[PDB]
Amino acid sequence: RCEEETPSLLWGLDPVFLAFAKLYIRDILDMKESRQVPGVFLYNGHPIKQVDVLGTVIGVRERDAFYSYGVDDSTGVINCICWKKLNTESVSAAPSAARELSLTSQLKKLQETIEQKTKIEIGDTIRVRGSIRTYREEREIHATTYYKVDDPVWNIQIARMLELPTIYRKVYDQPFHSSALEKEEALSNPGALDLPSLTSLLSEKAKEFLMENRVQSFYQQELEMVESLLSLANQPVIHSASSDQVNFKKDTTSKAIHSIFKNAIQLLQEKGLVFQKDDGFDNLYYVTREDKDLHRKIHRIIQQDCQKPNHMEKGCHFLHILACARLSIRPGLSEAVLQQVLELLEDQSDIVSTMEHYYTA
Amino acid sequence: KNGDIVRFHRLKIQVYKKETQGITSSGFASLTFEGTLGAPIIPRTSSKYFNFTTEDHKMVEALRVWASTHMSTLLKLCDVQPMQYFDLTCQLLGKAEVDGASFLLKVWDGTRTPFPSWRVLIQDLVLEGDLSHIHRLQNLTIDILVYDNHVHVARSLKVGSFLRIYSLHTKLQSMNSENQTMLSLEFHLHGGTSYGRGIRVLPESNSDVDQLKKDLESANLTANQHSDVICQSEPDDSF
Amino acid sequence: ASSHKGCLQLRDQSGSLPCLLLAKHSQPLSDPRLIGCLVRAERFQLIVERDVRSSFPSWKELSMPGFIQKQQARVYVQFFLADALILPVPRPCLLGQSRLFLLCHKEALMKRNFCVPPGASPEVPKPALSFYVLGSWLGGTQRKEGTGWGLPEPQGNDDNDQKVHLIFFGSSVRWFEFLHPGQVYRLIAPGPATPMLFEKDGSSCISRRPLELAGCASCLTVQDNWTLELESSQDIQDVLDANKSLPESSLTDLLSDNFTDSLVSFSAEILSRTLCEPLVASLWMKLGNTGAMRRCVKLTVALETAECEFPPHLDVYIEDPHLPPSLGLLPGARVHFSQLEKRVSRSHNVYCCFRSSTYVQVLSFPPETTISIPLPHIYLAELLQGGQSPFQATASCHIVSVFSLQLFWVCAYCTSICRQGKCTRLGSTCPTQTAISQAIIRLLVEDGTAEAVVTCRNHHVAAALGLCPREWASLLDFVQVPGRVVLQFAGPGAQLESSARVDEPMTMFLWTLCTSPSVLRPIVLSFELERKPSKIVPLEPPRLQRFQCGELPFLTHVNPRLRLSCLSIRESEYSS
DNA sequence: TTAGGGTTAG
Ligand SMILES: [Zn+2]
Repeated sequence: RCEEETPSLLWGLDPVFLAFAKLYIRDILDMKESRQVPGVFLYNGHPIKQVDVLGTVIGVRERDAFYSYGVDDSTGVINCICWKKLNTESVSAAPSAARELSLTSQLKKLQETIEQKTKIEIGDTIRVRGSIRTYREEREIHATTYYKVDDPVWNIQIARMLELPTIYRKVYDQPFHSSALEKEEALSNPGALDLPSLTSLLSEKAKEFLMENRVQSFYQQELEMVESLLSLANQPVIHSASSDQVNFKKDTTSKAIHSIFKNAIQLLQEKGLVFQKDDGFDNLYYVTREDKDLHRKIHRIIQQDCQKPNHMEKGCHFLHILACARLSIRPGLSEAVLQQVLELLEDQSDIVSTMEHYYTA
Repeated sequence: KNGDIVRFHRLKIQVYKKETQGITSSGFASLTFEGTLGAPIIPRTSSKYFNFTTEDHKMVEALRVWASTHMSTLLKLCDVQPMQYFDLTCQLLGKAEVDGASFLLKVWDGTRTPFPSWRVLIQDLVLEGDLSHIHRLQNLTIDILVYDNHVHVARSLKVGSFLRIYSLHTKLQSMNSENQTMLSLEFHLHGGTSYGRGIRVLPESNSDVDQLKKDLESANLTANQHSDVICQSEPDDSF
Repeated sequence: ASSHKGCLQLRDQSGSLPCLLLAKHSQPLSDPRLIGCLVRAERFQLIVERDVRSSFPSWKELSMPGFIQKQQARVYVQFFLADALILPVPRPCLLGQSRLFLLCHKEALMKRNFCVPPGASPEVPKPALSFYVLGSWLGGTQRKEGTGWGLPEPQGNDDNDQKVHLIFFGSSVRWFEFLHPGQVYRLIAPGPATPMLFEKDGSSCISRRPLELAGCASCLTVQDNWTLELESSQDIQDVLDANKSLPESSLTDLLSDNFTDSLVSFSAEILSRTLCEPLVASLWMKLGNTGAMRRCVKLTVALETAECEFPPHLDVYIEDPHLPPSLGLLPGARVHFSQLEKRVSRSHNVYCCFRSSTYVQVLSFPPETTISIPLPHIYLAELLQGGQSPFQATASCHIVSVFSLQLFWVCAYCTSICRQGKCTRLGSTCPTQTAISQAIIRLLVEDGTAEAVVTCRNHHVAAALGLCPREWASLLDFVQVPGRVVLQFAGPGAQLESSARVDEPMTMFLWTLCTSPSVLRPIVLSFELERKPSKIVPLEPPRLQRFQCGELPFLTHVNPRLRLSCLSIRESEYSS
């Protein structure tokens, strides 16, 4: 089934992949697990990971780290791994002052009522937010959150029962994929015929692989030894370009490979992904994406309102941001990395672009 | 502006070391026009009364096309760079001086300078200007210092008109009067006209002035700026 | 029709009262023959417009009178002419030429100034209330007949013999408000019937053309003894087919970055009015040309068009020279603007503005009692459908986690933080030591089919945390001690992130509270899409995200997460 | 007559 066999890795173009879905319990088993990667499942093409289900508990197995609650909802049944949580750092009960007493008391109210929502007995109605897992060949739910449904009457159950078909027909039954499918389709894949083009593709794959491995810093030789990156780099194009030294094909080609690796990391510097800290080394690089440190610093310098001006500034200007950063840390901070971090921050909701060139946090 | 199209009639030609050059002769006449394509041909002249012709206006259009695509800059104050030059254009809010080879001109664009502008230690009594249209918007105003030959020009000016400061110098500041750090922007105009340092009064019929007006229409209604005129009992509209 | 302002006034012993007719629903009054008469009206509305200009310091004082500074009060009426009765005062008691013309459009009434009359007395005009109209004659001029008007003179062969600008100033302004576009009017002129009476005015004995109308060879300035009349004969109805025609636009002509509404106009349905304070906070009075500040005004027309499933909201501004507004601009009214000026801000918001080119007209008065249409109930994924999608809605979603949360006590005089009145600007920009509570919060919500981040402002937070107002006020009493409280949480189920500190017992309390299921409940949210539908925000390709959880890291294409602004938080059926 | 295009150091 091609239409069912949606693009590889099941990208989140279809929104549901990021939000707790609402399927019949009985259907939760009929879905496939993805053969491409474990820990993700499929229904009518739409990929699912986070699931929402509400029913009644019918059986218990209690363990030291988790409970295991069997749960039913009419159409079917499953069991649910409900990780426990302890009360480490115990809050005492003391005759504190008015404010402290009130804080402690309200905290205790919240805590005790949370317990009452958490504790459970067979036949009760239970809600669970979590994801699909499988073990011993059996499929189950590992809940992110679970709480007792405090309804005195079946009205809300009735609502859900009436609803689920509606949401099915509206959203989940829709299989179609509206993506344009703008695939390169392996044009010059085995050979770029152009050392700059090879370097661009090399930088692509290398930044991909670094973000995958989450490596924050790296000596360039460490990267130059990667199997996939090497394979990509050593395609016949570089061997033919460096072939002028016929008597040293191996040596000249390996040197050209090291040079084109240097060129790729330099392209990353130009595009602000990676940068060479003032470490005194010649081929050591720090990746901006993982540079939580600079993220924190540049977030300090505005999250706390801009410290230099007395006036009630709403944030700071691109140039003054850059200048105060270079002042407080290092003049050598390239604008490329600054732009990259400013992008990532608003992606994270750590900064907002009220306009271009001026920002707040 | 560069790119204007000029017509000179009874222009007398002279020579200097084989370098030919024209001069405003006895019996001289002239016309001049706007350089933009997609806009009318409006005459700009001070000579006798004239008759335009289709050949004449087509020379203007052809020179427009030529400059535009056979021979082949705009900058808000908020887009400047720390030390450089530019042909800025603004309105004069006030003029002042302290005894010396320099003269002050205070202007505004309606956009925020990245760093705050340099602020002079002026003898305030010498400054001509109205505080009403300034104080509670001072963050959108700047200062410029002209020198030598530009002094007598600036001195002779009148507040309220529109200017274009050709080759205005920008320069970075980083200190306060008591030598505490503060990042700031300076503006200057060096003596002598070399490279084209100068000022020309702009007519309020110029389409650039229409563009600057257009800009401020947003800078006030859609200002999004905090409160001012907290003394809300002051206006009384048409009292 | 009064001489000073044109505005149709009702006058009778003891004084006068302005009024606002309408021939019939959605059609304007159109024949001058109706001046002078008696109108008996009994199904009518009486309006007011309180223009108070108080100066309250804080909300507290609203309980008292001792802070109002001034008062005025417009007052007037409005009614159809299907309800009132017209009575023609029987004429109390004990040689011309005419021509027909269709009219194209109207310049607005303004105190223009004027040229030297073309080739005539070169006295320099002063400003004076004036306007002019564009049209085109039909048939040649016609002589005095008694039975109306004689046979047309041989109609002119050229367009200049028909197309005509109609200029008005002085007493004849009294003929303004009857004029409406597209119709065929009839002008009449007494006196010795003679050629040339209307046919030219490019260079003439006298005609003080306005600057914008200089050089036009088809002008015509009417004489006080001339006046207009409406044409309605069925023998000319085939010309009056302009019926069911209006100056209107396509919404893609709008909502796009090019020309400045000299091209376009649009029906509308107002929703509010208040003063343009940020202009007085940047007082510049048309670059210093207007003089004293007749404060500027803003409206929020809910644009209308048959083209679209939803009306994009689209503010309109009114600046000093066009104050006071026309009559009949009120919440609920149905209004049909014409030839505004459109300006898109650098901060990128489409907004429209008044100029002499633009003139109001009303199509219907408010409804008796305000209706209540409930905002649609939808699923968040519809806002990712790719096509057009509703503008504002409610959705039965579920809090999943709290991102950011800040509280502030701020001075009501200046836009800064303020600990209980001891303002940082105290004594400088801020005279008075007084402060008020202010709070901000960002949620993450889901609904069974999409992700979305909701930012929520002001008191609402008390409903986001689900706190009863009383206890929330108690808490705020506490936070008043530090004056500013900021928390940032590394994420769902995680500890407070680096941007905030954990030591305060109150901090732990809050943190727990932001992590309790009792917060992370279901709620019915209603909201407004944070970025309105338009071209103004460019599109972008998808970003690349690399998860890290469960079994292995997932790398994927993802769109940028929604951002939505809060409007209503309400629980449903107490779902735990 | 002068000036007869090209960077100040303020
Ligand atoms: Zn204050």
